[PDB]
Amino acid sequence: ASLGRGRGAAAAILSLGNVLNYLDRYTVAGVLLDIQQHFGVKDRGAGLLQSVFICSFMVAAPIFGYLGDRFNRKVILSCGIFFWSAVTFSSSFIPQQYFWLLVLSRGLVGIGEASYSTIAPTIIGDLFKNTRTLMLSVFYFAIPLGSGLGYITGSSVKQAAGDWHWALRVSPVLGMITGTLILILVPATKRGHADQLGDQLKARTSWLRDMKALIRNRSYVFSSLATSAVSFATGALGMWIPLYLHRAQVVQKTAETCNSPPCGAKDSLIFGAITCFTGFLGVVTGAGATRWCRLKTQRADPLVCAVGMLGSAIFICLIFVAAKSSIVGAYICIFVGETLLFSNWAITADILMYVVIPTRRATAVALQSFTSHLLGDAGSPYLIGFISDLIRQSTKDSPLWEFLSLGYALMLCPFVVVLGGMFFLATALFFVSDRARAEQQVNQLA
Ligand SMILES: CCCCCCCCCCCCC/C=C/[C@@H](O)[C@@H](N)COP(=O)(O)O
Repeated sequence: ASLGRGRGAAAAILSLGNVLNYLDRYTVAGVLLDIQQHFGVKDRGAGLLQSVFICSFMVAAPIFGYLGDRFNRKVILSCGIFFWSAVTFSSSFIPQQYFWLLVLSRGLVGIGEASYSTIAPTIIGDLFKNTRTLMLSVFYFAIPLGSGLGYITGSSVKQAAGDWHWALRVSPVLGMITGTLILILVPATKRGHADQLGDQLKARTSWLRDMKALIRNRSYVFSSLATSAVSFATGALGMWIPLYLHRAQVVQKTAETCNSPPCGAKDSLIFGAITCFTGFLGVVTGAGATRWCRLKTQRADPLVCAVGMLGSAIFICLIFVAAKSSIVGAYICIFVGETLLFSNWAITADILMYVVIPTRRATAVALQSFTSHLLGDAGSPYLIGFISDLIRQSTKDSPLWEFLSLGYALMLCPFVVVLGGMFFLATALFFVSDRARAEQQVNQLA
């Protein structure tokens, strides 16, 4: 029959788990300045944490997908929850003379994180058409809320407690509880995946050969490159914006220097507020623009993406010169650029599913993702830190020069955003032809 409360309890528990996952992910970028001051490292060391975390997630995701494909799922999910909760809790006890060890800790988290985002969504697909679409929408909309909460709790715990260590100790406790219910309240153990009807295999393919066709898809390649550029920009900005804002506030002499008060606390909370509102706002505006423009021409999605990218690049270029005088203009530019940047999220997946044939579709959702991390946020924070260090090395160490060097280094992101917009325009050039070829192939194969 139909399980009464299980299909709702599982969805709610997994949504809470995803929120906690992203909160754990961003709680270390929330308080980066305190880590920098305590461990005595420069910008390169600051970016190394996020770079290592993203690299570990990159490596770990396909292996955990493979493991969850055939082995048990709920035990793997609970083990991952417990593992990164324990690692995060233990990472707060490291002294100030073993900074490298802390970096290693992030890598371990980067493993456990990959055990969730690759396995948690598919369980939803087991349990639910319209209901499945609504659940999946809620599950994916849990992301910006999680990032915002990560920022707010990090900053607020740093302010109230007076020590950044606590910011890494209250997050995983909720994990220790959460996984427990995932082990006792998730209905069933493993269902579905019974596509091998008749015998033990019906359609195994060969992975590589179909991949050989994927390079021949110009629209798919260009869209993947544009997604990689977007990931680069988002990772760099999300890692480095709060520190930039704090330095801009300290050079202008609004508040005192760090460690006399609880340093920068309102900026991170405010930034969490904008990102929390902006995830939803950007998704809504992108969907509405696509819906309106679909009835006027067949190239609505990539042209809309390109226009949004150009606008986001313009506003991201504007904020850097606007932040010198006042901060309200900087926040307004953050808002506008945030919406214009995240307007493309759903449209990217829509065009991906709309171009490539269903049979290879799953493979694309893997490969692109890997590329979306390979040229994106794998080394973007490290690159920004390295450029900032190189600029500051040939100049005297002053707060104003620190802020100016960070701004000049961050100026790289709008160039990449413009490149992504150009790539989306290239996608729009060939989208119709690729769609026609895919339609002909899928119709004539039957
Ligand atoms: C201007 C300030 C910007 C600061 C924003 C940082 C806040 C982070 C919120 C978003 C959290 C990560 C979003 C994930 C993006 C990638 O996974 C997708 N674009 C790639 O997957 P695919 O495209 O294939 O679906």
